[PDB]
Amino acid sequence: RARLYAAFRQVGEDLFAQGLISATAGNFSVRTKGGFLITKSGVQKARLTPEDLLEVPLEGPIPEGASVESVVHREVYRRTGARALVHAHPRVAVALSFHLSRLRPLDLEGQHYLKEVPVLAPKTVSATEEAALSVAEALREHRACLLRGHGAFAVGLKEAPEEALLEAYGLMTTLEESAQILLYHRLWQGAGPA
Amino acid sequence: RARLYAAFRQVGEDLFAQGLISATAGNFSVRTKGGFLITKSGVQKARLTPEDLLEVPLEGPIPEGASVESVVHREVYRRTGARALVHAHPRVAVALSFHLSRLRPLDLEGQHYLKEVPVLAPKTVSATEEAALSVAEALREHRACLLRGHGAFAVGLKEAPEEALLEAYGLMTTLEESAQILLYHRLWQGAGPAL
Amino acid sequence: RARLYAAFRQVGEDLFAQGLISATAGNFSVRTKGGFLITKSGVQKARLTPEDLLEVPLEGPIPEGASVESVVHREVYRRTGARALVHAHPRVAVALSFHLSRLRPLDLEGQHYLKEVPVLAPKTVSATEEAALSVAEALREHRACLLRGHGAFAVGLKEAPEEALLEAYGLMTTLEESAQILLYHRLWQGAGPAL
Amino acid sequence: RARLYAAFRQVGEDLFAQGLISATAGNFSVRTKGGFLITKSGVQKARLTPEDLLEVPLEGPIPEGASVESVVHREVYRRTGARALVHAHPRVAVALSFHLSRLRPLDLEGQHYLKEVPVLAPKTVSATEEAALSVAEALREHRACLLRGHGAFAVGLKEAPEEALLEAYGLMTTLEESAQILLYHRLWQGAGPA
Amino acid sequence: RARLYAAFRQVGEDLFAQGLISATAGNFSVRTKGGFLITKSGVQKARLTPEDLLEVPLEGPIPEGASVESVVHREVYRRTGARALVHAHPRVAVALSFHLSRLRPLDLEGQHYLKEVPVLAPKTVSATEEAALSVAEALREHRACLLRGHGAFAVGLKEAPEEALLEAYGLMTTLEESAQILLYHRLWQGAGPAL
Amino acid sequence: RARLYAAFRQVGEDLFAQGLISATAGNFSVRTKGGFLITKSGVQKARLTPEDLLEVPLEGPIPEGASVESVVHREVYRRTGARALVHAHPRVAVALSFHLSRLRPLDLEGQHYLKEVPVLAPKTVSATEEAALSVAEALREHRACLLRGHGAFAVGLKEAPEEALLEAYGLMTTLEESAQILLYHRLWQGAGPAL
Amino acid sequence: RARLYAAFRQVGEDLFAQGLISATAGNFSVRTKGGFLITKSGVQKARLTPEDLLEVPLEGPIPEGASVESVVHREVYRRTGARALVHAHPRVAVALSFHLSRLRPLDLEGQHYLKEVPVLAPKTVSATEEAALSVAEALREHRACLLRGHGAFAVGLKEAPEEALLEAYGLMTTLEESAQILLYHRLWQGAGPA
Amino acid sequence: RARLYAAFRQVGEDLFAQGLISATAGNFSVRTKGGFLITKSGVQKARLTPEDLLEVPLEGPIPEGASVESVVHREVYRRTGARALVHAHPRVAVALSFHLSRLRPLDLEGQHYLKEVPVLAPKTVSATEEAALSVAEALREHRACLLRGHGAFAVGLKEAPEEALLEAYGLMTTLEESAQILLYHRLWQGAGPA
Ligand SMILES: [Cl-]
Ligand SMILES: [Cl-]
Ligand SMILES: [Cl-]
Ligand SMILES: [Cl-]
Ligand SMILES: [Cl-]
Ligand SMILES: [Cl-]
Ligand SMILES: [Cl-]
Ligand SMILES: [Cl-]
Ligand SMILES: [Cl-]
Ligand SMILES: [Cl-]
Ligand SMILES: [Cl-]
Ligand SMILES: [Cl-]
Ligand SMILES: [Cl-]
Repeated sequence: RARLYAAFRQVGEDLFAQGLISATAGNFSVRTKGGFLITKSGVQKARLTPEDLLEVPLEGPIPEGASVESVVHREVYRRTGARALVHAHPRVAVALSFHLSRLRPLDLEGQHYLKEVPVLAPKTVSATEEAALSVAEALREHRACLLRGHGAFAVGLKEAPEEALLEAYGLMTTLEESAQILLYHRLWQGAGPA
Repeated sequence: RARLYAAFRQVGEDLFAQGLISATAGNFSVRTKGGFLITKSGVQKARLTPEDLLEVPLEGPIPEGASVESVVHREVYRRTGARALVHAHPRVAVALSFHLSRLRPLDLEGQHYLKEVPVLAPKTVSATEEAALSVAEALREHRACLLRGHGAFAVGLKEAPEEALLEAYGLMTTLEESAQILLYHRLWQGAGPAL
Repeated sequence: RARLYAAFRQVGEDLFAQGLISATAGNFSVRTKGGFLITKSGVQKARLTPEDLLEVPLEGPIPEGASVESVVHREVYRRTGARALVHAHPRVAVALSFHLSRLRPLDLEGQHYLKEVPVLAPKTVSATEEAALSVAEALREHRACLLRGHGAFAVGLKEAPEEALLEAYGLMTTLEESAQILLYHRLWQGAGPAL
Repeated sequence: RARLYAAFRQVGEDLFAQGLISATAGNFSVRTKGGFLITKSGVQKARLTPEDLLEVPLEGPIPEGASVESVVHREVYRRTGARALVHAHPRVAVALSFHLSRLRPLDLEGQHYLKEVPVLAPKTVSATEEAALSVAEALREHRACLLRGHGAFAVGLKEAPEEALLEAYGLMTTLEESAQILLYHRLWQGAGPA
Repeated sequence: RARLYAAFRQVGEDLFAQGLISATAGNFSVRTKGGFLITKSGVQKARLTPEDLLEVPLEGPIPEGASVESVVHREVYRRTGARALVHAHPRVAVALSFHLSRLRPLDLEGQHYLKEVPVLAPKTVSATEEAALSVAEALREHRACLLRGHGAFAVGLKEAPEEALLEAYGLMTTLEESAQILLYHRLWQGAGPAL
Repeated sequence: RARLYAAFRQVGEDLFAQGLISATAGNFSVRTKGGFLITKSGVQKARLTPEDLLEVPLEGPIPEGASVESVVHREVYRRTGARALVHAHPRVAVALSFHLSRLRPLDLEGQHYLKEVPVLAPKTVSATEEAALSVAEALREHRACLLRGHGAFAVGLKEAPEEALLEAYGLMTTLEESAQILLYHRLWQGAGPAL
Repeated sequence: RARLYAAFRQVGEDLFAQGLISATAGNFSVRTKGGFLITKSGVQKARLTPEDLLEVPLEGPIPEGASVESVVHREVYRRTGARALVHAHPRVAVALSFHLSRLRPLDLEGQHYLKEVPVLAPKTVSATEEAALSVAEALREHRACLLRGHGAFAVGLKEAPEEALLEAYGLMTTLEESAQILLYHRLWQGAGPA
Repeated sequence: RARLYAAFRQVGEDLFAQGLISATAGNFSVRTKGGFLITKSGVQKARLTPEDLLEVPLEGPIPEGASVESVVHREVYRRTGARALVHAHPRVAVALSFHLSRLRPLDLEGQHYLKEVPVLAPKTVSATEEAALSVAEALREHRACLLRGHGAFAVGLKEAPEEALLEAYGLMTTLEESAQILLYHRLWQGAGPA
């Protein structure tokens, strides 16, 4: 438990530090024996405490106080073999999500780890079964996905929960980095010839 | 769920019994909060089991194993207020589809529930966005439509999914009954005068 | 009650199986001490349940939920000695109804049980006192009648309600069989000579 | 029990006094835990004794000695939420029943409490399942109803049986009063101009 | 007994399902040591119960409640070696009976099992010794026959009563299938040429 | 075994219900390691029991009691890669078989699954090596074929025997549906113009 | 038992004395609680002993030694309310059976007790289910019946077995007497005018 | 057991001595209470020991070490009333099997005991359910059968296992003898006239 809480605390701290989340935006979880452990709603992710996490069953009503995206996390664990999930709001990737149907990284790291990131535009993108189903089906075949104008989800598959969470965290940072590289590459080209 | 499963099971059994479908022909679905629930590809609809149905999102990858016509169902739900959809192969209606641009029932039930059934004749009519787009646009203004040489689609609009499905099923049976009445009416007339 | 329910259940299952009704088409009733017991509106007759039937008085408000044709059944019971009534939609008979003023069976069974089936063509034929009055007056002299483009009504006269209902059901099946025989007889003749 | 018997005695006395019943005509009841308590057949309603009342179940054979209209009362309790029922023979209302399909009061009291009174003309109007079904269905939507050439039924809905009975009694007196007002209004008009 | 009852039950269910009988139309029997076992009058053959069958002697009073066609069955057993008899009302075959003096199948199954089906046109065709005698004499040389405008009779000859009944039932279904094939063949030809 | 038996049972029940077979008409089989499993002669296919099936080797004596068409099934398995075979008697398709040298579906399902159905007209068509050889050679290039005046054969190719059988069954139903559509299309056209 | 045996002995003695049976021809029985008691096969009916009678159940194999017509008696008890049955061979009635489809007595006794006697001609007339069914159905509506060229059956309906047997015996003697009267009447007429 | 082993040893010795088998070719068995006792795979049949035999059930997996043709023997016992089975490789009969669809002996012994020997040519002729079904169905109507290019099977029907085995052995030797006679008869004729 101590180490696992540490992984959550670390991911929250690093996501905030890199500008992938701020304030209360974003949420993350890991698959547990009973279901999944997720961050509570409205808490400061960059400064998490053990009491800021709650276990949610894959079946039944969602405990009050859980992240509003719990319905989405639950569906992903139900339909995929995900071991951890990170939801964040990569700014550049989100901006690019209005312009692309899929994000294809130009860089090696992104091509290797993400391959291609689909951009989903369901009527509702947050805290709905609609959003949940769309995200869950996309992550059945992709490690990450973008919700147009909202944010992104990244999946961890490693056996150890702490490692799966750090894995999902890494994919999320790789996504924003790939989005930034795509933007810089395009702006440089657009500013030429020169 | 059990009740909704029952509705799918019953619709499949009844369509089969009435000769509107056989083997793995046809498919049906209902709108859900997540998107829509539809019959899987290649299953015997007259003998459906819960595992024979799957949910498909309106946005995102269409799950593997879903009905080959899922693209059409999805588009109908995207563009219309349909709460349920039934795709079947009413034999007489399909035969008449080669000869009409629209089917206008002679019987009261058909005139009341269907009014007029347009016949669409796109390049492709199955698993294609051609059919998908044409069918969806058509169902925005009509409760049912015919795809020349393929089959027909009927929509249910009631709030309860099971009721919407039964409503769609009812329109499909009304369609084939109206087509048969049209055929019988024409053949009787064609075989006369007979004093 | 169970036995009478059984009769309603069986009549619905058999009419459906024979293609005389589908979905929520048609309705049937039996005369009771209080008035009459009839199928509710919008139920699947091929799969009736006891809660799907309700009693209606000959005098007073027609209970909500009762068959939309209850006005017609009520009038028939008011004006005739009918003990049971079946309203169905025999497809071939309905197709022929547009072409005949009366259907005269060629087969012995039809000539014996039906004799002659008048075709009524009122402005309205469903849930209307038009149909109600015409149908009731017609059934005062005939065991069955056809409503042009809508369907047909057949009456049962036996004392036991379940037997009256089965009798009515039998006349309805005899009617569609006689209509089909008429059609087949005409089409065979029309396709000849063929030496 | 004492108070309830008092309500029955009072209603019988007041109905007789006002000429709504005489001799053995009429009958009344209240819904009870076991079914309903009704006046026995052929007794003098204006001078009831506790032994003149009997409880009848909503299911099964009707106890011998019960009012001949018990079958009607039973059906009303079965099909409606009636808590009490009064059957009487308002003379003017009955006379008007041959001429109207429905009685619509001109007076405020009648319009407010009765609204409109349907006139029913089933083949049989007394002690039959036919009469019972007709009356029961009418009282599902109306507080009172007239049986052409026979009499009228009025329903009480209050929780307390004594109060429901006094309520049904009041509606019955309101019906005859409204019928009398309709008659007087018509006769005055018919006798003019003058 | 149970097994024989089963055969009667199954024959009734299958004839009904195939549209060869409905309500109380038709009847069937098997030869027994005492005479023959036949369906009672007015029962729903598609839903037979053991109490719905009764034994009739070849000589003596025909028990009350026995099928109205018992006179015909009795005569067939008296004059032929029939081990079972099925009387049904194949609709297309009956329609063709008004137009043919004999029905000659075009299909192999029909040519093999039926060969030729004579059409009898007596003054009376039901419950009459007219029909009784004509039918019996006809079945002495043919496995099945048609009574113009009434129905048809098919005989079973196997030793086991249940097998004889199933054999008779099979010939009856073969007869209507052959009649339908004849009709379809003629209508297709009649609607041409169509280049 | 139970599952495979189920598939045979279901195929028989469904073919019967759809009017493609009746009594003891038709037969079906699946390829096995030893040769093939087929329905016995004279059994009611709509009501099959495990004891109603028997295995036949491709080389050696055909067991007594095996379907009379076993010679044909055997030859098909010998000469083709068929994994299952269904022989039925689709009435409209058989009627059309007298008029066509090949049946070409107008409907999409038929064009996709059948493409073209050749009509074979050998001297003999049942239990004969004539039919056996012609049918087998035909099924080497087509998924189904018609034997003029007899019936039709449809092949299943999937690896799982139960799936191959259901596939064959599906092609058989598609064949009769395509034949009916052809007939209806022609009769409607033939009865016109009708302004 | 003693009295009942007496009835059997008496009927056998009187049937023989009157020439309705001789030797071992004929047989008779009475309905018993367990089934029926019938004469054994091949015994001298005119000189019966208690050991010459055996009880047969209405269900199951027929005891060996029972009359060959037991199958017929059994069917009659099964299908009719017969309480006793007598099978005999009235000579004149049998002779007339070749010429008539039914025997209608000219005499009062015969018309009253027999009314009309049907003549049955099933392929087999003795010891077969065929004969049994024919006889049983005829006796459902008639008190006696003739089997062409074989003999006749007569039914007793009285409650007491001894009385039912004497009743069947009386009907049998009435049948032969009526047949004799019919013959004498015809011969006298045929020999005239004179 | 001793005597039965003796029968197996003897049959192996005599089959080898007469050239019907050599090395490890061939196999034989007898029906037992539990199933059948057959020679193990790859053993020297001409020099069998009790440990060279194993019992195989008619149901379930085939014990490892059993003859590769056990599947065939099993099917024969399942489908026929065979009490013993001998599989051998009669050289002349095998040579003739490429030329005939059936072997019909010219000699009395062969005609009497074999009558006619069908030649089977299934795609696979050894250790397959295909071979098993073909052989089993042929032996339902014949005492022996030839598998084109492979060898032959002969059935014993006697009650005693030892006798049934010696019976199958005799039929096998009769088959090769009949094949040799057919060959010699043909060669003599072909070498003439002379
Ligand atoms: Cl939601
Ligand atoms: Cl910038
Ligand atoms: Cl820029
Ligand atoms: Cl036509
Ligand atoms: Cl009553
Ligand atoms: Cl006054
Ligand atoms: Cl006045
Ligand atoms: Cl017998
Ligand atoms: Cl004399
Ligand atoms: Cl004389
Ligand atoms: Cl294998
Ligand atoms: Cl040599
Ligand atoms: Cl040589």
